[PDB]
Amino acid sequence: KRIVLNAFDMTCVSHQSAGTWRHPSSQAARYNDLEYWTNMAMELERGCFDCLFIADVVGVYDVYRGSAEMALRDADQVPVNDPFGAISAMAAVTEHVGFGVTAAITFEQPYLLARRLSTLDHLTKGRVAWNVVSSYLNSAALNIGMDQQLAHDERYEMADEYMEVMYKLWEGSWEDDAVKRDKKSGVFTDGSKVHPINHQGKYYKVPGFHICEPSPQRTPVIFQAGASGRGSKFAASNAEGMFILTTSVEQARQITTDIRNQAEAAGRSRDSIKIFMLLTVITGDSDEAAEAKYQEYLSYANPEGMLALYGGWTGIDFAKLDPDEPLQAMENDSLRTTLESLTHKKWTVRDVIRERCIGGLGPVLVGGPQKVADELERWVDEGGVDGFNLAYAVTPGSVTDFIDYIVPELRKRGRAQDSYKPGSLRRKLIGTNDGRVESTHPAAQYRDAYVGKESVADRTQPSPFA
Repeated sequence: KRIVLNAFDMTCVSHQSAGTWRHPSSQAARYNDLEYWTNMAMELERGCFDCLFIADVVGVYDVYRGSAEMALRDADQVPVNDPFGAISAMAAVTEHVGFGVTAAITFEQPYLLARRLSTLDHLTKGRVAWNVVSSYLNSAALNIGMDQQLAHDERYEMADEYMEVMYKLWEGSWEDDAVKRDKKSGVFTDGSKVHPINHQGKYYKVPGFHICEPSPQRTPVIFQAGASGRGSKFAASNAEGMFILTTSVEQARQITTDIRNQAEAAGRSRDSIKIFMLLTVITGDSDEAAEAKYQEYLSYANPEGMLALYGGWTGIDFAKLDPDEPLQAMENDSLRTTLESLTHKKWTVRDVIRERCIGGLGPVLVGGPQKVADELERWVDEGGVDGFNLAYAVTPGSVTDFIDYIVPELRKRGRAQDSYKPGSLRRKLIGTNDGRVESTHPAAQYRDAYVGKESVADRTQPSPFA
């Protein structure tokens, strides 16, 4: 069973690690240079990585110390550029790697997001994934605006209808044989095979038809973050790739068993969702070299940068806490228990935060090729995940080191591909032969669902000019 390898990045400087952009090897500060992204995409194909997963936010981390100042000083997800920006340049110099693009449903109308994602599916020729998020950082709401007549109790009913609209536009609005592109007959599209979706739900009214012709995948690969409670049903119904945060192999066994139970509960197969976990790998020729590289990175750590990120991630303002108390005495159950699973307690909170300047809230794996490859196989086979969203401490070295030191060992163990399967990203990852959604995927119910329903031609009046 092949391990899926993804690079996790974001159009910003400090993503999952604080202060390590200061390292002489890091080009994190080039997030705003086109050459960083095109070099990254080409380097991913040298190692046959499946996908570049680009995160995004539109709010700032202003919880720690009550301001965004510490986040600005260590560039902790600010500044952040639009992750759609460099996709076409990266697709131009690559053939096979996919691009996961994060876009929130909170602020952008579905009709317009549908066109922006369809446009990327055209230009990349079927290599885009949509990471579906619901923005949560508070300054985004304040700076962009949210409609206050919407009950947040109903966010997932809202999110369901949002996706319904997207799936109708992408799958149902144009039939497969609408487009003719026929220079001799002069018919570009047959308007009797284009259909207004006539959507009118509780939250969205979209009467018209999609303004884009069918793209190679139609619906981009759906990526979603793992979630609990009500959000776990939303994720299990729609996700083709699910991005999870797990801190131990033991906890992963339950998370991935639960997700695949929820997939079946939604009418899908246990293997319909590919599960990717956050992981940071520091490696080298030996365990000793990997460890010295780890400590070298940590010497650049900015603990106040990781406290800004923690503040936004958990809501806890560490300026209210005590740096010298031991971890085991931390008040908050949820963070104390996750920090304890992440470290190997009697160390002060200060000592833990410094170590956590690499890895964020995800596990960190340090070792030479054997120890690293061993644990990667343990997460996949024992933990039940399908692969990894590999976060960086330094970039691009984190990806380059993985390719140089780990990929040859994974290939020798038969776990990593040494060439690409042809076709769309969905064909590569999910395996449908046409690169379209599985018939059990909720998008598939709009496929051909407007055949014989109202078309654009149905409204055409006579004309003396005809």
